Amino acid sequence: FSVLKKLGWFFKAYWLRYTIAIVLLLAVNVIEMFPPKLLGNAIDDMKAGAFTAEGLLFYIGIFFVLTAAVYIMSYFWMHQLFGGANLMEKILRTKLMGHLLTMSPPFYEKNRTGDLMARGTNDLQAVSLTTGFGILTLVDSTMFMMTIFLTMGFLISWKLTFAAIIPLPVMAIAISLYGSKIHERFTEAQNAFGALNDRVLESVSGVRVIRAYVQETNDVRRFNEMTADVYQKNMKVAFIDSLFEPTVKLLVGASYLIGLGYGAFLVFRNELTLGELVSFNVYLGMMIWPMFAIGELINVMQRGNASLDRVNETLSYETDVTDPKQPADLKEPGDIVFSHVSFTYPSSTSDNLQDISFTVRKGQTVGIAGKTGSGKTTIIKQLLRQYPPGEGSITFSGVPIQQIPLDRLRGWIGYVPQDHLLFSRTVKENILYGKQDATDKEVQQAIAEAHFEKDLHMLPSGLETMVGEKGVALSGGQKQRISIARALMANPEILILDDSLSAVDAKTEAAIIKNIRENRKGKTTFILTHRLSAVEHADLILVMDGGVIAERGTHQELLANNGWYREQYERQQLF
Amino acid sequence: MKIGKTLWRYALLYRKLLITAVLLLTVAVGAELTGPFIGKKMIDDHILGIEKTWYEAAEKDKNAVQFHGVSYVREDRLQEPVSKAKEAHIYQVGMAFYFVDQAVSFDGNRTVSDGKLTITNGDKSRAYAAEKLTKQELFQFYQPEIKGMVLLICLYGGLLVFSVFFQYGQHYLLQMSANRIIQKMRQDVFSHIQKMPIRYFDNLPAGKVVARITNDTEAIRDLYVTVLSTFVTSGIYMFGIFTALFLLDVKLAFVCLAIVPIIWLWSVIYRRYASYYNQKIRSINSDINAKMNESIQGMTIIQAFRHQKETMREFEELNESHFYFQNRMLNLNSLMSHNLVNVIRNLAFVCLIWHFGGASLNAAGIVSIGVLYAFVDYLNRLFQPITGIVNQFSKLELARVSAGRVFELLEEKNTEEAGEPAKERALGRVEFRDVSFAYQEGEEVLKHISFTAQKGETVALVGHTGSGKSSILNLLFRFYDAQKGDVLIDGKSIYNMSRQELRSHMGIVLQDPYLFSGTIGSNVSLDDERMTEEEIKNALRQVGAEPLLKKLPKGINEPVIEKGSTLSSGERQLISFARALAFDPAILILDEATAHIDTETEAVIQKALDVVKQGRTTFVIAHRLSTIRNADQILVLDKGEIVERGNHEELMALEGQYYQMYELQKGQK
Ligand SMILES: CCCCCCCC/C=C\CCCCCCCC(=O)O[C@@H](COC(=O)CCCCCCCCCCCCCCC)COP(=O)([O-])OCC[N+](C)(C)C
Ligand SMILES: CCCCCCCC/C=C\CCCCCCCC(=O)O[C@@H](COC(=O)CCCCCCCCCCCCCCC)COP(=O)([O-])OCC[N+](C)(C)C
Ligand SMILES: CCOc1ccc(-c2nc3ccc(-c4nc5ccc(N6CCN(C)CC6)cc5[nH]4)cc3[nH]2)cc1
Ligand SMILES: Nc1ncnc2c1ncn2[C@@H]1O[C@H](COP(=O)(O)OP(=O)(O)OP(=O)(O)O)[C@@H](O)[C@H]1O
Ligand SMILES: [Mg+2]
Ligand SMILES: [Mg+2]
Repeated sequence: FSVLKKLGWFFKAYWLRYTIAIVLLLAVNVIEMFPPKLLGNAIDDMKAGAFTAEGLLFYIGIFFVLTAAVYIMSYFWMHQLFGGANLMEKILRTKLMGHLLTMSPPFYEKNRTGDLMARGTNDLQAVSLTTGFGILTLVDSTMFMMTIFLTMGFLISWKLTFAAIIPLPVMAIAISLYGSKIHERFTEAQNAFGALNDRVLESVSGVRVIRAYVQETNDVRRFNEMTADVYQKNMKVAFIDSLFEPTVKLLVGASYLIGLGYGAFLVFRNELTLGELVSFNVYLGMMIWPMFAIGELINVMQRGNASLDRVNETLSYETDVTDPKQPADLKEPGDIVFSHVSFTYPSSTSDNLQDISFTVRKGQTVGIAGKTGSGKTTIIKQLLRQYPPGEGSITFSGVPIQQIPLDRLRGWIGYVPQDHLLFSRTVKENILYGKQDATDKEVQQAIAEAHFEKDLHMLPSGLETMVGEKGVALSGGQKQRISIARALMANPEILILDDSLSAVDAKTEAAIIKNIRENRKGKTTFILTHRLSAVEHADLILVMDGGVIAERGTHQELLANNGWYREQYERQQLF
Repeated sequence: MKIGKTLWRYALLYRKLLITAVLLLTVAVGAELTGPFIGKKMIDDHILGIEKTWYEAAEKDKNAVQFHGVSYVREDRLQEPVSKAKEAHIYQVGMAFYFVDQAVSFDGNRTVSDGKLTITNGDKSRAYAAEKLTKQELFQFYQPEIKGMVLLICLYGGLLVFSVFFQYGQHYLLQMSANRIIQKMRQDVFSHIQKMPIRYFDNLPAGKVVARITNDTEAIRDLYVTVLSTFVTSGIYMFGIFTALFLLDVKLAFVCLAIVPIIWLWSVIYRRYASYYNQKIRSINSDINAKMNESIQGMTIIQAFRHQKETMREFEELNESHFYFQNRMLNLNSLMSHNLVNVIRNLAFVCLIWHFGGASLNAAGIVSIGVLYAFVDYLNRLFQPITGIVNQFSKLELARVSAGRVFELLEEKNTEEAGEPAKERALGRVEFRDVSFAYQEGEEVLKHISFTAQKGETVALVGHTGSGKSSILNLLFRFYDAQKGDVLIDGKSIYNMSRQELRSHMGIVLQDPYLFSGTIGSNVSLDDERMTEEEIKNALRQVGAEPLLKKLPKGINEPVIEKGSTLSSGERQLISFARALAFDPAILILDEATAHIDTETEAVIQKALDVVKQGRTTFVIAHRLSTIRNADQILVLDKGEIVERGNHEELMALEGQYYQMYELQKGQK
């Protein structure tokens, strides 16, 4: 099977468990075959009055021992087989999460966050049944079928056994075709689960927008359409799933008629003994169950093949940014010099950065300004290594950025995103992301360097205030100051303030800027702002116009160069 | 019982499909059960039927077979004389048939004839005679049986072929009904979630609500397909077995009925445990989803601050708990499964042996052994159905737990009613009267808010971070109800109007823009109202987004990824601003709209606003005092209280917080 060939990696790791399970299963088969013969012997001995007192105390004891043995060994092999299915879920979930944690935005642009969740909570459930109930049914039905085939071939006859088997190949081909189609149908249906998850997420993450504009009616209708689409793709699987039972029943009933007819003909020609045919009919009656078992098996295996295929598709996404195999032993970054950097985003077609070249010397504070959609944050992202490296080069003290392990580089850089990102924890927990093993005094210092003590006094529980999901239980400026404290906690070599003063009033903005000027003295800083009062201290100011540095220099020359910088300066201060 | 009495209602809704499925299932089960009995009839009447008495009759009996010049007739194919001549039995010792033409016999005991068939049953073994029938005479004897089989096998073939459709129809209808019920459940849950207040969403992870809709509804399907099918099939099988048992015995089928209580008791013992674990499992599942959504949406920060190890450790705890509780269900599914029913079967055999073993001392049962073969066969057939249903308890309990988790959400008492959009455009008279608000009990975030906005004016809200301006916006939109005071649109209080009408009176630009999936035009238009492309383009040009369009190939048709990840924050803000301006709202509310937008585009936006702000009330919450420099009245908030108000000249003429903030914003030069 494709699913088993794909799970061979796990089956090899866990071989003793399944070996024990199979051995116990075969043993249980035999130890269950015995009770029928024992009871038959007991009843036969009860006929002529030969059943004595010893017979009772022997039959009762042997039946009790048989019951206890079957119970214990069955418990054990069901523990081993099914117990190995849960390990499927655990291992696959761990692998999936560990893969997601090392994935860059380019991966997340293509893969929706609703689809991924369905790939770790539902696909695993589909795949789990393959190694548990799937393996049990396979081996159990195979042993039962082989026992029926062998007993009919040695006890009764061979011609009859080869007679009531002709239907079986046709059943095999039919079930194989149905499984092949059900694989595609179930792959299509499973994706409709990710779409439903995404639809539910969007209607929840953006509830405020929907309710403010009164789009509830147009939101319920879209969800109803999505549910109808999901239902349609489920029926396309039902139309094939329902064919597994009728086919098996028909092609076993044909076997029954063939066997009975051939047996009657052989009896008429005097090849049978008239007691062989009754036993043969009894044996034929048993054949039905393994066929239903194999049909259910083929149905289940394909249900897990599609989900495993999706999980493997997720897990086979090579990293966009690769940690160097032979890194550089650089300890601290001295000079960040861009040289003819040309970078275009994956989904774009126009060069977002075009021939960028500037130098940031150790300790210098660099400001980047420009109209909306110019490329300011693209440089910061070039430093952060979120997307595959573009052209040109970015050398950290003469060593290209590529030949530096991501852990060290990330430790160097303290990032403040332009879009606030917070988790559902206490304020202190969020602030400690920069330095988990940090004393309360360090947190207090970081807070006081972001002009946030007054808010802490104002807040209900102070540092122990649970911020709602995404921080919805805080003001925008409070989120910004929490992010600034997070960045400043680690005391990063390079501090990236990407529009970190946007919802911070004017007094709070002045205070934070003064603190930064007195905190990053002699350290590297990238300040991105639309207000030009936060870049007055910068040694190098870069004006970005459509992916190209239109102007450069400090405040004085940019003022003396007229153009965009002087225009904005005059419109922002002389007002 | 909410869980039991509710799943019935959903089944009752689609009662036509389910009733048809049950009828098809019953017919298919009846046909399948009958089949083997047709086979048994064929056997016992056509291939084993050359064993009963062959009365010695003459010709002209409508059926007769020549044998050594004398034609005999079978017992049943014979007409109705009484004891015509004698009984000429047939017996098949070894593998060949031997004719008994001498006289009658008794209960047979096969023994080699050697010309004299010895029937050693008791003592009467006369060794009558024997004559091998060769092969041609046997075929002559069997020809009418050939006719019978050929006319009876086709009956089995017909019953088989005409019963193929019923199985497919039953299964397809069951699955269709299950899918329809899941669809209805999801739609109802989504409607209710649309009917819940914002407090519910603010302190609940988005992954815990998606789980209750999608994850917790997939697990209820099995309750209607596999469980129902298996229960119906087993019920029919056991009814057949029991009615069969009662006919051939009494006081021995009554004891067999003791199986019915035991299973019930078994279920009661299983449920009590399978419940507790299942709940936990389900709960943990939700958490995992949350952890998969919280982490994915914030992966950039997790990687930037090297929090991967802790996040994986945080995730691994939930995975380990889920795995542990699944293992705890392994023990229950192992103790109460096929095993226990096989334990009872052996116990039943032991009880039968002990009871009849104590009766075989006097050989009582052997004389009455006519009720032993049938009883043992029926007892063995009894446990095949039972093993079918006991395996359905796990699915039943999982479905019950999932249904309960869905219904506890569907039955939430807290809920806000709904109305219809506004019928008449509002003049634009917005008034706050003595409004006091507190997000958390005992903590007033706004204290005695009082002001009035007239049509054609521009009320600007200013203050330090955390003052409570966005709280004023929340109260105006009735996301959060006030606690003391009133809010009036025109002269009507906003609490006597439907929320949909109030929110239709105004269009807002939220502090943090949100972009839905689809094209930019979709976000600007939200797929409602009159989405004329020219109007959308006009709004985009008004907001100053024109460059963004000429930097994109398809313009307003450019696809927008989830959350607009491929758009700069300023571009997202411009798109949201255009969305707000495209509805031509009576009251326009801006909540720090120009926060990530440069000064050039900000000036363009202000120019666009001024042109059509002579007949539209506007609320501006801005930390950039330049945009509200020329406003009808500015209000300064401090700790949730309005301390200063008036025109800009009035505010500057009295110094104060606004004066200080404006001077700081103004060039220190
Ligand atoms: C007749 C046939 C049965 C004969 C039984 C003989 C006695 C045996 C008794 C006891 C021996 C116990 C040995 C302990 C070993 C523990 C460690 C271990 O290997 O565990 C393994 C499980 O292994 C088991 O748990 C085996 C269970 C055997 C059950 C036997 C039932 C017999 C009942 C008889 C009833 C008679 C009633 C009589 C009348 C009252 C761990 O699994 P694994 O595969 O390692 O998984 C991880 C793999 N990895 C490490 C690579 C990651
Ligand atoms: C429901 C009435 C009461 C309620 C009324 C009020 C509600 C009315 C609402 C909705 C009702 C919708 C119809 C459902 C009712 C069943 C009939 C039917 O047409 O449905 C389907 C099932 O039908 C069957 O299964 C019937 C038996 C024939 C089966 C033929 C294929 C398998 C044959 C055995 C081969 C075995 C192998 C043999 C060996 C190789 C018909 O099939 P389909 O493909 O789903 O139909 C296509 C249409 N579709 C594209 C839109 C999906
Ligand atoms: C001579 C004319 O009379 C005959 C009398 C009896 C038999 C006969 N031969 C048999 C051989 C196998 C079985 C059988 N009994 C079993 C019980 C349980 C299991 N399983 C499957 C389910 N899992 C959970 C446990 C193991 C398979 C089993 N296989 C019974 C049998 N009955 C044949 C002809
Ligand atoms: N992931 C992305 N894929 C493709 N294009 C992108 C992506 N992110 C941004 N862009 C586009 O690239 C251009 C530059 O965006 P960038 O975010 O670098 O601008 P910015 O100067 O930081 O903007 P703002 O002032 O709004 O913060 C814009 O057209 C933006 O839409
Ligand atoms: Mg930016
Ligand atoms: Mg706010």
